[PDB]
Amino acid sequence: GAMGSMERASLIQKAKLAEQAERYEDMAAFMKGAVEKGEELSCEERNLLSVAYKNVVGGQRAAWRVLSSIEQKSNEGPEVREYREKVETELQGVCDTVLGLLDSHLIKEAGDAESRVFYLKMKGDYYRYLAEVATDKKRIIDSARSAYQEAMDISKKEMPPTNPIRLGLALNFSVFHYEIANSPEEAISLAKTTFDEAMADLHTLSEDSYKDSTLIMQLLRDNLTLWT
Amino acid sequence: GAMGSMERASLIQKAKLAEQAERYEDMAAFMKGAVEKGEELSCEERNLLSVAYKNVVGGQRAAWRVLSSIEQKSNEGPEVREYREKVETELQGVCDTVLGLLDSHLIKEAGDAESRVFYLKMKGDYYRYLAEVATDKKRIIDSARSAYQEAMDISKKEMPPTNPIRLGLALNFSVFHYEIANSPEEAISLAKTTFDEAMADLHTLSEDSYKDSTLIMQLLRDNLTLWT
Amino acid sequence: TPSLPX
Amino acid sequence: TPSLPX
Ligand SMILES: *N1CCC[C@H]1C(c1ccccc1)c1ccccc1
Ligand SMILES: *N1CCC[C@H]1C(c1ccccc1)c1ccccc1
Ligand SMILES: [Cl-]
Ligand SMILES: [Cl-]
Ligand SMILES: [Mg+2]
Ligand SMILES: [Mg+2]
Ligand code: NA
Ligand code: NA
Ligand code: NA
Ligand code: NA
Ligand code: NA
Ligand code: NA
Ligand code: NA
Ligand code: NA
Repeated sequence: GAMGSMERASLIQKAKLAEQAERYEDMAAFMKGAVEKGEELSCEERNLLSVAYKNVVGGQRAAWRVLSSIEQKSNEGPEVREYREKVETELQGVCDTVLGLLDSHLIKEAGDAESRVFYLKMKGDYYRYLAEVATDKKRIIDSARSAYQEAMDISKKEMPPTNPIRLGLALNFSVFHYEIANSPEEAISLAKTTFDEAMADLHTLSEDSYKDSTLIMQLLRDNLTLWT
Repeated sequence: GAMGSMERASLIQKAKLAEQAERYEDMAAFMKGAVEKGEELSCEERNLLSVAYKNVVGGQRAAWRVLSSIEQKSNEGPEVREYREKVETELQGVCDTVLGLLDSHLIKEAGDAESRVFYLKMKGDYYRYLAEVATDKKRIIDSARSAYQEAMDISKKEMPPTNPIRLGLALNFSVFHYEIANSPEEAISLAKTTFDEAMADLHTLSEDSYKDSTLIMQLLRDNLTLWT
Repeated sequence: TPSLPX
Repeated sequence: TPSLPX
């Protein structure tokens, strides 16, 4: 694409600069260019990819929620609907872009459990964002579920219960159950079992790993408190 | 442009929606479309134009400052300079866009003191932002000064000393003196005389106007405290 | 519900 | 120095 002439290392370097400047659209374009070099991503590079697109779609989703709320209140001219549709289409485009990167060809080249779970968790997230605005909706929801489920199966087989990627996967799959699948009891069960199994494995961890895991465990507990 | 097919009223309506969604790039594009309909802007519409582009360039300037600081620390490969230049060019492009709207043809059609001072203050601001990154620099600085000065001359002739537009003009012209023109004593004098002349005119104001004026007066005082 | 930031 | 917001 437009990053095709820039060195892989320079794209990564500029993605890190863009993050420091809170220029997340730039950051995402740089990381897209880096992915499209065809090489697998390191752990740090996977995090950069995730941070970049998470922040881009996060702004879009928050905008979409504001406009949809106005649109709904208006139903109790076409401008509100039109502009909501404009944001929604740009949001779907970014989701399609990320899902395209995962399908071409990050996932199929990810053989290590940590990278494969990482990308499958991302796939579930971005189908979940598509589901938030969908009204093919059932197929989109099942795509999110299938991606999360494959990631869960690998993570439970290959990674300790305190692993941050596994914990973050479980947190977001539980949110999917609660917010998308209308399965609040499944969400609660998943978050509780995840929290309890990580608690029992904390004793194996260094101080630094302890901090990483307990941070995510607290977010699991926060949601359980909200849900119960 | 790309907004040429949308009604003026719809552009204004969507600019207000974009502000609520904190989508300031959209907001600016909508207000650009509205300006390019050729009609003069109301007071509320002038504020929408200002809010939109202020937020867009504000993000660019903050990004530019982050990258320039890194670039400077690096001087004690080309990626840092390149990316700083990328942001700087996009920043200059938005400044050129706003200045083009003012020159074509907002300023020449502004006959009322409040609208004319408003646009000339904007002209000074956006030349000031160009000066922040300039290394024609003297001509850019004098363009900012000339625009601010014409606005000052009109505001002192046509508007009470508590008028928010006049106060905001004086605040930003004083910042220009301190940060751009290397004239800290002129900045301090201007802010002090502005504060004192507004204080003496507060007794004429309603409760609501009192609040508007004293809010800006407090920012004048904040800068004087920083400067002394 | 809040999801996993970053 | 802080300028006039908005
Ligand atoms: N957000 C910042 C770092 C990556 C990302 C999540 C995450 C991504 C993919 C799979 C699981 C989690 C994360 C990872 C570790 C710690 C906090 C957040
Ligand atoms: N930022 C929000 C409203 C307009 C703008 C400034 C301002 C613009 C142009 C000339 C003078 C001031 C403003 C105006 C009134 C109150 C606060 C800020
Ligand atoms: Cl629209
Ligand atoms: Cl660049
Ligand atoms: Mg129950
Ligand atoms: Mg002195
Ligand atoms: Na290369
Ligand atoms: Na309308
Ligand atoms: Na749609
Ligand atoms: Na393992
Ligand atoms: Na019309
Ligand atoms: Na380099
Ligand atoms: Na330049
Ligand atoms: Na007057």
